[PDB]
Amino acid sequence: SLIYTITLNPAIDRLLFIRGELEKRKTNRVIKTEFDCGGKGLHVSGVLSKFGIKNEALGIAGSDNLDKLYAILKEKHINHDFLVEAGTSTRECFVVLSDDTNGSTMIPEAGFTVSQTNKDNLLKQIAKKVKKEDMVVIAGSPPPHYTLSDFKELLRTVKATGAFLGCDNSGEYLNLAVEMGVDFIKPNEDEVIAILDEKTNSLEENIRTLAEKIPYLVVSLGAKGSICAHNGKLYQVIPPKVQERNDTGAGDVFVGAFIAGLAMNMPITETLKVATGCSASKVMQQDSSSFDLEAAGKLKNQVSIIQLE
Amino acid sequence: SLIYTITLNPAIDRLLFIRGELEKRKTNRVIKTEFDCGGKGLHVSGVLSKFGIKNEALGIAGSDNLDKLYAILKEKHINHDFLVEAGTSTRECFVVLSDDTNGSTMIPEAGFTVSQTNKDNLLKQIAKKVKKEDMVVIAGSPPPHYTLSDFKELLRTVKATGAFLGCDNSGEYLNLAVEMGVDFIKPNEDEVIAILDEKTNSLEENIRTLAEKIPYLVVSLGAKGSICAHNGKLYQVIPPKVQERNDTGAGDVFVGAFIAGLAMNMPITETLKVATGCSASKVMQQDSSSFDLEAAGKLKNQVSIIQLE
Ligand SMILES: Nc1ncnc2c1ncn2[C@@H]1O[C@H](COP(=O)(O)OP(=O)(O)OP(=O)(O)O)[C@@H](O)[C@H]1O
Ligand SMILES: Nc1ncnc2c1ncn2[C@@H]1O[C@H](COP(=O)(O)OP(=O)(O)OP(=O)(O)O)[C@@H](O)[C@H]1O
Ligand SMILES: [Mg+2]
Ligand SMILES: [Mg+2]
Ligand SMILES: [Mg+2]
Ligand SMILES: [Mg+2]
Ligand SMILES: [Mg+2]
Ligand SMILES: [Mg+2]
Repeated sequence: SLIYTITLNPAIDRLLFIRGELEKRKTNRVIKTEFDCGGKGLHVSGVLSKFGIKNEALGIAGSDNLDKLYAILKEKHINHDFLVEAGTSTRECFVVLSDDTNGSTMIPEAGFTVSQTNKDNLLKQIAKKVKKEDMVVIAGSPPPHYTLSDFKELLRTVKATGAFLGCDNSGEYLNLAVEMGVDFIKPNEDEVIAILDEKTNSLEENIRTLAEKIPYLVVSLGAKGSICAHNGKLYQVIPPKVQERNDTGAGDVFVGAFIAGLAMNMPITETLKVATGCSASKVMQQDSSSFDLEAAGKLKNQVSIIQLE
Repeated sequence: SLIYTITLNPAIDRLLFIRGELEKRKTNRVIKTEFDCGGKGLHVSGVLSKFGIKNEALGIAGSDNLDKLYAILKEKHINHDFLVEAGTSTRECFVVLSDDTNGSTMIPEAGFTVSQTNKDNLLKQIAKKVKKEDMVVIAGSPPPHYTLSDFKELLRTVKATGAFLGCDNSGEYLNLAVEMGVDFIKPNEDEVIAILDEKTNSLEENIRTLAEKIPYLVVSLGAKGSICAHNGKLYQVIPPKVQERNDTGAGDVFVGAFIAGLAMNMPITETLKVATGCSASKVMQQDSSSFDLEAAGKLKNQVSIIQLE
């Protein structure tokens, strides 16, 4: 078995380190530049690779800066089998941060237009690659012009393989995944609104209702932790208090760690502790994806989990 | 004869267009991306090329993204003969702007370390290329580790050719150029402080004193225009009022136009009107280098020049 991530809109993140705050209408000299991979699915692959668990990244990348993207992926130990879009470049996301502050300003390019041929190639690739014993994680919003209809086809193609399907998406894409029937979703506190019943005020009740259609339902609540519904049980997960530096990417780390736990057949409570420990470590870091495996293994032991009756 | 520009720290400018103001600690989606050349000397070359006047750009560029830089230069009709630094990349300067606002936030990378071999190659190149009937314009601060001593050697090498030498530099580099003896400098209102005599309060008097050592002295004053000293005369140059959008690069356009005027043997007052007209047109534009040759030719006719007795 293996875990596949699907990144429909990959990116190359260029971290621009400056001194102090980012002042608009002013000159902000860059002290140093670092690179990381962009696209939620790739971040999830990076997390899985840190665990050493077998995984492969799928998606559509631009031909013009393919060597650069691949070089970054090798630095992250991410194995891949990307489809390539000729005459285009994988988008670049500029992330401005400082060793003096906690924030991060993100300036992302939108992404390119995927050809129908490549949309079709991805489906054929999934059909021949993915087996029922595998796990597939789709994360991140589709690139421009990759319609709801296209996403529906993608979800259906994955469902036909019998593989476990997890989706960390938002808006209409998240709504569709839930309607279609997926195994796992992790909307954060704001994203979950898209699938909430307006006439049902209680968040717990809404979660218990949605749990009827989703095997592993996680609603993440930032520093408050998360609430997870599984096998008719509801868990309130609380992380230990950590010194936050940058909570960007905390969700991607949570998803990667959660999936890793499931892949290793860890009981749901342990999987939740591992995911929470890893994401807590992430928030302690400057960038938007890194985390300390050492700190996480300890933090996992300081996560409280209480079943809500 | 020909005009040579020297850009010791070239760059590739990536213009990132967003909606509204650049909000720090927030996500600022890029609507579109455009490219331009960076490095003051290259901007001056771009201006000269718009005039159709013969010119060639010199300097040291990185090998790793040379094709990209050259592609941009061809788009600007800039002829060049750059030295190349192996294993390095020409720095990228990120410029965030919007069709909704007037500002521009600049996030520039510092530049690479030039090898002694290339510092020496530039001097040998200048010695064999430049003739006494030529004009040489050095603009922009040197890259990291390109010392005052290195700059002194550069200025001396240019002086030995007999060519006209113009310098649009600041700080210690500007001070050195003046001490060394150059034909033209254009410090703006803030930069001129570096060469002012603290015990001499009057700006006019300071300019008249410095004019003893500089044939063509221009102190630019932004929207107020400029003051130029030449052949024992002092000129107050006032531009027509224009709707400012982005005054970044107004100085580079002024320098390119001023040099073009001198190359065409235009009387000093006409040269000043042309430079002022072009820079006024530049300030009306969004980016940091473009200007309308059509608007400038008209604006030039609405520039007032009064001799200060
Ligand atoms: N300040 C914090 N302290 C401890 N843990 C945190 C903090 N912020 C986030 N986390 C952990 O990370 C998980 C990821 O969470 P959040 O709900 O912010 O995800 P998200 O907003 O989707 O993330 P992303 O930025 O990747 O989209 C949380 O449920 C939590 O366990
Ligand atoms: N608001 C304006 N209206 C009309 N003309 C202007 C305006 N701002 C600048 N200029 C013109 O452009 C010339 C270039 O000027 P300024 O003194 O700002 O240069 P600078 O700050 O060195 O430029 P740069 O941004 O290239 O470094 C001015 O002397 C003036 O003639
Ligand atoms: Mg994405
Ligand atoms: Mg969050
Ligand atoms: Mg998220
Ligand atoms: Mg420069
Ligand atoms: Mg100015
Ligand atoms: Mg200037």
